Amino acid sequence: ADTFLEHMCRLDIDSPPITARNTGIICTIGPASRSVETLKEMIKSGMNVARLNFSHGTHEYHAETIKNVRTATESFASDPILYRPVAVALDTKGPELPAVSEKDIQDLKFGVEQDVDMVFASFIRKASDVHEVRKVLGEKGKNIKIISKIENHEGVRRFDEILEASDGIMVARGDLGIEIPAEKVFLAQKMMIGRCNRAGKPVICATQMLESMIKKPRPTRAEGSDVANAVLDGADCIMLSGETAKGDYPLEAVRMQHLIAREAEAAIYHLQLFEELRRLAPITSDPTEATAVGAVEASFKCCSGAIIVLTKSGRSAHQVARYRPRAPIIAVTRNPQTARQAHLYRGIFPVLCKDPVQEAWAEDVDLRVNFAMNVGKARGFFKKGDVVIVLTGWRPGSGFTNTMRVVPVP
Amino acid sequence: ADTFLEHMCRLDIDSPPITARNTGIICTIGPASRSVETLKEMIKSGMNVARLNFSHGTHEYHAETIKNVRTATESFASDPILYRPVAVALDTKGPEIRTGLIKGSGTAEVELKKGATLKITLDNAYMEKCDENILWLDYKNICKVVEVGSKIYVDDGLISLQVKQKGADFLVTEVENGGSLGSKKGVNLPGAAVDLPAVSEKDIQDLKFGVEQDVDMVFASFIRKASDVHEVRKVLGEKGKNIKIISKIENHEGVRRFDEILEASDGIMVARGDLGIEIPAEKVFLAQKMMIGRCNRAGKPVICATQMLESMIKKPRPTRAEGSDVANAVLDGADCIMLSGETAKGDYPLEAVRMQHLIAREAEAAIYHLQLFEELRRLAPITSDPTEATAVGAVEASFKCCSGAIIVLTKSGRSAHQVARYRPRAPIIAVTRNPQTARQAHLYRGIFPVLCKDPVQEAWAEDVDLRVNFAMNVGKARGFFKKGDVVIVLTGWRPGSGFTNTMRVVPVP
Amino acid sequence: ADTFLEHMCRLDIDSPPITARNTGIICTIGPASRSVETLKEMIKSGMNVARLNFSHGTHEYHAETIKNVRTATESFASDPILYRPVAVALDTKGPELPAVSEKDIQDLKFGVEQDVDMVFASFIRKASDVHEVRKVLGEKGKNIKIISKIENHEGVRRFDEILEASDGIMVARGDLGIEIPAEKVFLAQKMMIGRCNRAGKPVICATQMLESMIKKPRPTRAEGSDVANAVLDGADCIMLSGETAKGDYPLEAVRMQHLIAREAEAAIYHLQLFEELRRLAPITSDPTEATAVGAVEASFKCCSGAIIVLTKSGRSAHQVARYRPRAPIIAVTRNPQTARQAHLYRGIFPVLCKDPVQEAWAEDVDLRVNFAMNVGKARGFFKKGDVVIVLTGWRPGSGFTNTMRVVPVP
Amino acid sequence: ADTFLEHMCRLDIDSPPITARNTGIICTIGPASRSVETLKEMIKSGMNVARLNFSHGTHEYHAETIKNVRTATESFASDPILYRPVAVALDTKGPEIRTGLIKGSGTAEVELKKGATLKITLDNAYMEKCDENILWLDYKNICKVVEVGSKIYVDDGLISLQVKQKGADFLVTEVENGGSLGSKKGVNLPGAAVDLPAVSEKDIQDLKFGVEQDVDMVFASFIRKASDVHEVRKVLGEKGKNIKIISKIENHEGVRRFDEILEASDGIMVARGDLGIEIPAEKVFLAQKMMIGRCNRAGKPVICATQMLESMIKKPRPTRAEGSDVANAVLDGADCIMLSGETAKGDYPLEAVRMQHLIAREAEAAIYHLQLFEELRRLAPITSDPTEATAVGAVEASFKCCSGAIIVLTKSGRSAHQVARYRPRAPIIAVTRNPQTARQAHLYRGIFPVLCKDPVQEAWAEDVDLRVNFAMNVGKARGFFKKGDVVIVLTGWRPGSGFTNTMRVVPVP
Ligand SMILES: N[C@@H](Cc1ccccc1)C(=O)O
Ligand SMILES: N[C@@H](Cc1ccccc1)C(=O)O
Ligand SMILES: N[C@@H](Cc1ccccc1)C(=O)O
Ligand SMILES: N[C@@H](Cc1ccccc1)C(=O)O
Ligand SMILES: [K+]
Ligand SMILES: [K+]
Ligand SMILES: [K+]
Ligand SMILES: [K+]
Repeated sequence: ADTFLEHMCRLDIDSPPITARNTGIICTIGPASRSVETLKEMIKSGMNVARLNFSHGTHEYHAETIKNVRTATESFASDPILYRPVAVALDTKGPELPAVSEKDIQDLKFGVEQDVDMVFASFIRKASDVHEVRKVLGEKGKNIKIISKIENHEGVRRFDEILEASDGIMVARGDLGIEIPAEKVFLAQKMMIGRCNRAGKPVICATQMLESMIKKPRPTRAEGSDVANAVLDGADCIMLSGETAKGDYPLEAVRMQHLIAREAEAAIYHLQLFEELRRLAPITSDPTEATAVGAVEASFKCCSGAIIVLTKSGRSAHQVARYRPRAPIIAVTRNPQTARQAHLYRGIFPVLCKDPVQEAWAEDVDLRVNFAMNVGKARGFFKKGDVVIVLTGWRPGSGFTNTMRVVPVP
Repeated sequence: ADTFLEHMCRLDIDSPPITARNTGIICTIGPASRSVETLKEMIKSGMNVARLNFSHGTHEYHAETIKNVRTATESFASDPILYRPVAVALDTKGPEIRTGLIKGSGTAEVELKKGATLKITLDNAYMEKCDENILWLDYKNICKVVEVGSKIYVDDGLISLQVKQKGADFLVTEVENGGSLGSKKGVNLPGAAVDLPAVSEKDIQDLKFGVEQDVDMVFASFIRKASDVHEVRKVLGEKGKNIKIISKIENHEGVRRFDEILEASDGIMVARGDLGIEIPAEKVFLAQKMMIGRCNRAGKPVICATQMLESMIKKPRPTRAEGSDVANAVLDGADCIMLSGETAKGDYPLEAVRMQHLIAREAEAAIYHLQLFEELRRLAPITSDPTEATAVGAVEASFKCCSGAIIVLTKSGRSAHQVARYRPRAPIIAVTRNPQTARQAHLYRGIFPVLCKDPVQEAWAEDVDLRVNFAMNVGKARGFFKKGDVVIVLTGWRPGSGFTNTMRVVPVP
Repeated sequence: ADTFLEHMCRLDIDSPPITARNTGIICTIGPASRSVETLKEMIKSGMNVARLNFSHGTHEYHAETIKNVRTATESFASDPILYRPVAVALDTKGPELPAVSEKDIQDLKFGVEQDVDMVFASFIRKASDVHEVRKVLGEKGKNIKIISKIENHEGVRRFDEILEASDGIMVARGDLGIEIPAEKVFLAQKMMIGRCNRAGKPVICATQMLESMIKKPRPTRAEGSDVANAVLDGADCIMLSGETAKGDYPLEAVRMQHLIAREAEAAIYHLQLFEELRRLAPITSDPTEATAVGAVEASFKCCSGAIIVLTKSGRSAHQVARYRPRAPIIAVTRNPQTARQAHLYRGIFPVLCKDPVQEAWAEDVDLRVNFAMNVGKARGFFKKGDVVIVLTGWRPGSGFTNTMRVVPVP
Repeated sequence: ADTFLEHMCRLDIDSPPITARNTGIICTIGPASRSVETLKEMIKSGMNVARLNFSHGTHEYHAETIKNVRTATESFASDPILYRPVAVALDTKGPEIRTGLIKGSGTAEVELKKGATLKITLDNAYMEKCDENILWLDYKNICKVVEVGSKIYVDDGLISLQVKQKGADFLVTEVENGGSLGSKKGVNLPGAAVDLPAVSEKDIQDLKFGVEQDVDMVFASFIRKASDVHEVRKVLGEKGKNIKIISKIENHEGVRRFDEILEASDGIMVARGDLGIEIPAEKVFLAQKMMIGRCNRAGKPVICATQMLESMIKKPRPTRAEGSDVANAVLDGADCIMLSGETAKGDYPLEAVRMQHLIAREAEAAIYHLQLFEELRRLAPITSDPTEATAVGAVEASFKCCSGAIIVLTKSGRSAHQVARYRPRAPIIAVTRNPQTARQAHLYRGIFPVLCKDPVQEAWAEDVDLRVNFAMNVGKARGFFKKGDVVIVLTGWRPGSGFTNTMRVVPVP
C-alpha cells in the first residue's frame, strides 16, 4: 500500500495475522507466575523479560523467583535453534526525597550479585537521578541497562535530559494520570515514544494494560485498543503488571498480549517510519551508521526476509533497529547478556550462538551466519531463494560493523 | 514540522492548545440534560448535535425535548456573529431485545453471581417479576435461534450467560460474568440469526414523527446490509429526502457488509461496545480504523460512539484510559464523537461536554494534516469535474499561503463537504442561508457552519461580498484569523451556477 | 513520463511535433526583409518581434521600416481570431566609453516617438548603465521594456545588479566569445538563463543562430543543435540576425527557426521546471502569486488545454509564465502594447480583444473568455469537452488577479 | 544545490574546475599523431583510447600504428601508481561508397559550382579521371536504388547533387551546393536502399586482423539492425569474444531500429554528421538525446562522434559553438567523446586533445549528479541479484558519507560497469589484474581503471587488502581523496564468489 490511508482501508478482521509480533513482552512475576511450570508456559507463549517488583518481597524471595526463571529458561537450551533468551529486570521501590534510598542501594547491589540484565528505576525526575543509579551499579554493574520510569510531571518536563542520561524509558501511564490531567497523558505518551524512537533508545509502555485479566480470561475492547495504540505510537515493549504477577489468568494474559501486539503489526506502516528517521538523522561519516542505514534501505528493496547482524555488545543491532526496518533483525551473539538485553528493541530477534570460535575468521562468520539462516527458516522469516542482508566487521577485532553483504538463502 | 515523527516530538503538555476543536460533539439528551437552562450551557460548552434515543420515551416527551433544544439554540440568535447552529438527531430503537422489570419493592437491582443458574422465560406473568432465578425478555422466537453453548449478553455487555438447557418457552443458563441486573436492559445474541425486521412497526412511526418534527438526521440502529438502509430511506420518503441517514454498525455482519452499507448511507456510526460483544477484543480496534478510513476515503461522515466518557455518569472527571480512547478515535479520522449516558442521565452532563471538548481540542495537536491531504489527493480518482478540481486547489492553497480559513458559499452544503473530504488544517467556514444545511454541516470534521440571515442583494457580486464579510467577522471573533492573514473563498460564477468552480485568494482587511 | 531520463528515452524522430512552439522568434529587419510582402510572410511563418538595428541607417529609413512592419501586421486585423500581435524592438548602437552616447540619446527619443515596445540596450556593464537608459526613455517611455545585452566579461561578472535593474536580458554569445574563452561561454549562457528563469524575467539568446542561412536555404546540424539547446536551457526567445536582415533566404530562416524550436519542445520536461520554480520562489501571501501557482498546479492535474488570463498590463500573465506551465497561457488584453510585449515570455500566446467594454463586469469577463475559447479552438490548443483555467480579478478595477475558475470548453 | 535550476544559477566562469574530467577521450590516430613521441604527449594530455580508421591504410601500416601506441603506453609502466591504460579501437570501413581519383597533373581538387552539370559514371575508364564534368564512384548498383529527384552528397556533406536523368551506367546531376571536390571522397544516398552487405569481404579480413592484433574494441560502421551486429560478433568468433562491439548509428534505419541494435551491442557511437545527411537538421539533436538516454538506461557505453573540434584541424583553439556542442554531448549523458581529423591529420593534434580535456572538465560543473542517480534507481527493474543491490547501495552511500571514491575489485570489469550505470559523483576506481579489462573500462563514464601487476597472495583477505591499498595510493596520488576521508570498497566474499556482493565503508589511512 502506497499510502497510510489505504493501509488502514485494507485491514481485515477476518484474515489471520500473517506477520510476526515484533514488540517485546515484559511480564511481572509474582505469586501467580512464580513456579517453574507456569514460567515455562509463559516463555513458550511469548514472555521475553521477567520483571521483579522490589516494592515488595525480601531478597531471599526474589533470589528464588530469579532461580525459577532461569530454570524454566534453560529447560529449552537443549535445542539452540529454538532457544529464546529471557531477560531479568529489577524494578526498584524508589522514593515513596532522594533518588536512591538506603533500600534502593541494597536492592541495586543485590541485582548486580544476581546478574540482572536491566534496572527499571522508579520516580526519575532529572538526569542526576539517573547518574546516581549508574554510580550505585558501579564498575561491576556497568553493562546493566538503566530504564528510567517517567511517573510524574517533573519527569515529563525534564524528559530530554533524562532520556540523554538513560539507556531507555518506561512510560508509567497510571502514575502520570494522577499528577497530570487525563486529557494530556496521551500526548505525553506520544511525545515520549516519539523522542525515544528519534534517539534510538528503547521505550516501554507500562501500567493499565490488561488489568481486567486479573479476574477474567479475556480483556475488554478498550484495553485491546489501548495496548494496540501503544504499539502503533512506536513502543518497543509492552509490560504487564498484576495480570501476570498475582491474577488468576497469568498465562492467558501473556497470550492475549501476544495476540494484540501481533494484530497491531498489520496497522504499522513501516516505510514512512524509516524515510522520516533517515531524513531526521544527522549527516555522518561513521562507517557503522552508514552501513546500518544502507542495510535497512536494502531490506526494503530486495524484499528481504531479514537483516542478520553479528554483534558482541548488541550495539550494531541497536543501530539498525533505530531505523525501524520491516524485516526482522536477527542479532547473532556469543554474549548471553547481549542476547537477553536485545529484547528491549523493537524488531530485534536475538540468537545465542554457543558454538566455539573458529580460528579462521571468515569460517567463523560463515558458521554464525549459517546458524542465523537455520533459525530464520525455522521461525518462518524466510526460506530458500529469499535474500538477506548480513552485517559484520572486517577482520577479527574490528571496531566498526562496516561490512554489508547481500546473501541468498541456501 | 516536515515529518510525523517531529510532529510527535514537539508535543508539549505545558503549552495550551493553540488550535480549534475541529470534530463535532454529539450529546444524548435525557432527564439530566433536558431543561432549557442546561441545554443553553451545553451549547455554549460545545454541543453541536442533540441526539434523542427513541429506544425510550413517548412522542409527546421527545417533542418537548426537541422544543427545549430549539428554545435554547435560538436564545443565542440575537447575535448572528456568535450564533451556533445545533442539529437534532433521531436515534431509532431498531430490532432490540429487552429484559423485563425487576421484582418486588426496594432497590430495582439484583446481583447475578458467576456460576449461578438463571432461567430465561417468555411467560408474560414474569414480565415484571425478574430476579436472580427468573429473567423475562421480549423476544418470543429466542428458543428457535439459540443453541446449548450460545452466549447471551445483558446490559451493553455487563453480564454474560451461557445456555445450558433449551425448552419450549424457556432457557436455563449459567452466569459467566456477574453484575447488577436492573430493569429493561438490552440483550445481545452473538452469532444468532435474530429474525426481527430492520424497520419495525414502531420504527416506521418514529421515523414519520422525525419528518414531522423536522429533524436533521437519523441514526439507524443495527444496520446489517444495504437493503436495511434503503427501507429507512423509503419510510422517510419524498418529504424527508434531505434528512441524513447515518447507519450504526453494531455487529459482525455490519462490518462484513460495510462497503454496501457505506455506499447506501449518508454516513456511519461505529458502535464500539456493541462490536466488542460479537467480535474479539483484539480485533475491534482494526474494525474501527478500517471503517473510519473507508469513510474518510469516501468523503462520508463517521461518528464514534459508546464507551467514550462512561465513568462521568458518576464522576466530574474521566479516567486517563477514556481520554486516551477518545483522543485516538479523533486521530484515527473520526468526524464526530458521541456521548451517551454521560449527558443523557448522569450527574455531570455539563462537565462531560466540557471534557469532551478539552480532549478533542488536545488531540488536534497530534493530527498531522499534510499527510492526510497528500494521501487523499493521490487516492482520489482523476476527474475533470470543476467543483472537485476547485476543492483540491483550495485545500492546496490553504497549506501554502498559511491560510486562516477556506470560506465556502453553499446552499445544500455539498461544496463545503467536498472541501472537507481533503482534510485541510484550516477551518472551512460554510456560509449558507439554508438553516438545515447549517445544522447538518456539523457531521463533517473541520466545517464551521454560519447561517446568514440577511436578505439577498440583486447584484450577485455585492451579495458574495456581503456573505464573505460576514464570514470574516465570524472568523475574527472566533480567532481563526486577523487582519493581514489570507483566506480562500469558493463560490459559483453567476447566480445560476451549478458548479462551485471559482476560487479567490483574499487578504483579511 | 515520471522521470527526465524516460522523457529522453521516449523521444521519437518519426512522430511529428504534437505540441506548439512556445518560444518567441525575434527577427532582425533589413534590406532583405523590409518589404510589406516579405514581412507578411514572415509574420505568418512565426515572427513575433521585429528588431531594428540602429548601428546603421537614418531615422527616416527606420521610420519606413517601422511603418512597413505595422502595415504588414495590421493586414491580418480583419480577422481578430487569427490576428497575431507583432512587437517592434529598437537595438541601440551603444559604445564602439559612456553607457548612452549622444547618438543613443537621439535614437532612444526617436523610439519613444515611434511607440516601440522594447529597447535592446547594447554593452551593458553595470546597473547604472541600465538606469541611464531608463532616464532617457523617461516618463513618456516608462512602459517600454529595457532588455540589457550582456556582451562582455564585466556584464557577466555584474549580472545580478544588471538583471535586477532590467526588464529582461539578451545573451550575445558571439560577443562573449571574444572576451571570454570558448570553453566557458556555454556556462555563462546557462547561468544567465537560469537566473532569468528564477527572477521571472525574459531572456533572449542572440548571435550565431542560423548564420549559414545567409547563403543557404537550410541550416547545418550544428546550428540546429545550438538553437535547440538554447531553448532547452530555458530561453524565452531566440533572435535571428543577418539571416533575416540581409541574407538570401529570410523567410526560410524564420520557418526553420520555427521548426527547430517546435522540435525542441518535445525534449522539455515541464514538471521538473515547475516543481523547482515553486520551491525556489519565496513564501508569500500576495493573492496574485498564490493564484498563479495554483493555476499552473491545476494545469498539470486536470490536463488542461490552456491557462486563460485576463490582463491589462500583462503582469498577471507574466507571473503565471514564471512557473513554466506546459499548457499555453492565452493572455487576453485590450491594451495593444501589452499584447505585443507578451511575446518576450515563453509560453504566452497574447490575443488582442478589440470588442467594446460591456457595462456589466461579469458579462465583459464572459465575452473576453469566450473570445479566448474561440482563439484556442482555432489554434488547436483544445476543443469542446476539454477543461481550462481562467484567471481574472474580482470587481471592476481590482488590483489583484486573484480569481481562478475551472471551466469546461463549450 | 537542492535543485537543477539552482545548480545552473551557481555556475561561475571565474572559478577553476574543482572536479575531475569523468568522460573518456577517444582520439583518431593518423599521420599527424602516429609517432611514439606525439602519442606519449597525447596520453599525458588525456587520451584514453586510440582509434584506427580502417577505411584507409594497409594492415602493415595499422600494425605499426598499434605498435607505436603500445610503445608509448608502456613507456609509463615503470610507475604502476601513475600508469594509465590506453585502449586500441578498430573502426571498420563498412558499406561505404567512394568517388575516384581526380584527373591529370596539378592540384588534386576541382571546383564544382552551383547550377552546373555533373555526370556520374560507373565506367572504370573514368576511375582516375574525375573532374567538373565526370565523376566516377565505386557502387555499381547505384542506378537501381536512386530516382530522378534523389539527392547525392559528397565528402561528408560538403557537396550536394540532384539527379536529373537516369541511364544504364550513368546519372546526370545538377550541383546544388558547390565546393572543392578532392579524390576518393565518401558518398551518401539519403533515403536510398543501398544493398551493400553489413560485413564485406574486406571487413571480415580487417576484423580477423583486429583479433590477431589483440584490439580492445570494434567500432562497427553503418549498423542498420541487430543481425548486422551478430554478423560482426560471429566473425570475431570464440577468440575475439571479449572484444567490445560498439555499433555506429549513421543513418535513419539505425535510429528507427535503435532498440534491437542496442540490445545486440556492447555500446553505441552516435555519428552526428552522418545522421545530419540522412535526417533533417532540426531532428538530429533529438536522436542524439534519445540514444544517449536509452544507453544510460541500459547501462551501455555511448560515444558521441564527428563534428566535435573540426576547426582545430587548422587552428590552435576551437570556436565557441564547438565548445558548446561538445559540452552539451557530455551534459546529455555521453560516456566518451571522439575526435576525428583534429587528431588524425590536423596541424594541432596535441592541442585538440588538451582542449577536449578542458571542455569536458568544465562541463562536469553543470552535471547534476543526484538527479541522474535517483531516476536511474527508480527506472531500474526490482531485482534480488546480490551484485545489483550492492551496486545501488554503494552509489547511495557515496552520496551520503561524501565519498572520495567507490573502489571495485573486478576481473572482467562487469562489477565496475554495474556501479557506473547509476552515475555516482564519486570516481569508480576499478582495480583489476586483467590488462584488457583495464583498457576497456575507459568506455564508461566515471570509471578510473588501475592495473594491479602484483602477484596473487594465497590468503584471500590479504590479497583483497593489497589491491585495496593499491587503490588508496592511486587515489591519494590523483587527489580523489586523502587520509581521513571515507571510501566504499566492493568485493566478492570468498575466492569462489560469483557475486560482487560485499560492501565495506573504509576510512582512508
Ligand atoms: N524480541 C522479541 C520480539 C521479536 C520477534 C520476532 C522478530 C523480532 C522481534 C522476540 O525475540 O520474541
Ligand atoms: N463543526 C464544529 C467543530 C468545529 C469548530 C471550529 C472549527 C471547525 C469545526 C463547530 O462548529 O463547533
Ligand atoms: N508567444 C509566441 C509563441 C507561443 C505560441 C503558442 C503558445 C505559446 C507561445 C506566439 O504567440 O506565437
Ligand atoms: N576513464 C578516464 C576518465 C576518468 C578520469 C577520472 C575519473 C573517472 C574517469 C580516465 O581514466 O582517465
Ligand atoms: K516499583
Ligand atoms: K437506540
Ligand atoms: K547594435
Ligand atoms: K570507418
